[PDB]
Amino acid sequence: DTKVLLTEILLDPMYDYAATVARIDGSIPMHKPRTPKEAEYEFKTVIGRTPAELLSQKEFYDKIYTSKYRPDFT
Amino acid sequence: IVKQMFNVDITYKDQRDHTEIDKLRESVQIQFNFTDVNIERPQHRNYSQGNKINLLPNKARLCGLSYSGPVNLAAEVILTAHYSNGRQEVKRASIPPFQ
Repeated sequence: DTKVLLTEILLDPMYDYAATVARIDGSIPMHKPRTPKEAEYEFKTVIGRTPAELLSQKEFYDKIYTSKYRPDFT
Repeated sequence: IVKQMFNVDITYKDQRDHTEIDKLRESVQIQFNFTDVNIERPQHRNYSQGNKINLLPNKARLCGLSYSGPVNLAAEVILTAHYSNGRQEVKRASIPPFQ
């Protein structure tokens, strides 16, 4: 159940976009994960929920990572 | 094309005769059209049991998927039975939208 979720989300370009945004904001290490623990931490920070938590409910896009910079645009 | 060029009006021979009305009936006319057609943006499922999420083209390219959007159809079916007495019975059903 978790394997298919991980292979579907880790290859989602949305995941890469949110991951690079988090890397810019410094919420995740600038390098790609080298251990399963930090891969799970990156998934938690980028997706906003743990892989086990995602399989429980249905909402996915609500907890995706948001920038901490608060870039006043106008 | 779906709403105008794909209207169905076909009469089929009745194949059952294990009832008085069954012997009375010799044909049923199937008649339906499509009323609502709409194509959505490509979607995908992650959990295999979860909500459908937007499928981006890069994911479809990597996974060998199809950048295809769901087609939703709504139809109205009119079934007409014929008997050997000149009368006909009409059962009119409306099909809700389905993919």
